[PDB]
Amino acid sequence: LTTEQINMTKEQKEAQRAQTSDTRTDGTRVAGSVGKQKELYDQQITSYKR
Amino acid sequence: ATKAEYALTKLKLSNESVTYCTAQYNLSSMLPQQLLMLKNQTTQVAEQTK
Repeated sequence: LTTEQINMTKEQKEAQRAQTSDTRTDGTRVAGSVGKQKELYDQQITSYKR
Repeated sequence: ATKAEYALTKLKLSNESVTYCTAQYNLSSMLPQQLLMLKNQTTQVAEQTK
């Protein structure tokens, strides 16, 4: 169980890393759930301007 | 009274034999299992450090 929780804590850490920086630790883009929220925010800004 | 002390010493023999048997069982079958438990505990300590 302790080894499994070791594995889970890294995922929690990266999921909370996504709140400040775009890149995800090793150097990949955030691409799930959060990425769609950021895309929605960009689209909302453009729609406001239009 | 000296007649009775003889029987007391014989019963003490009878108890001494069981003391020997219990010590032998403890040496042969209980200690290695405790050693295995301690070996299992050290690795758990390492996992907690991780």
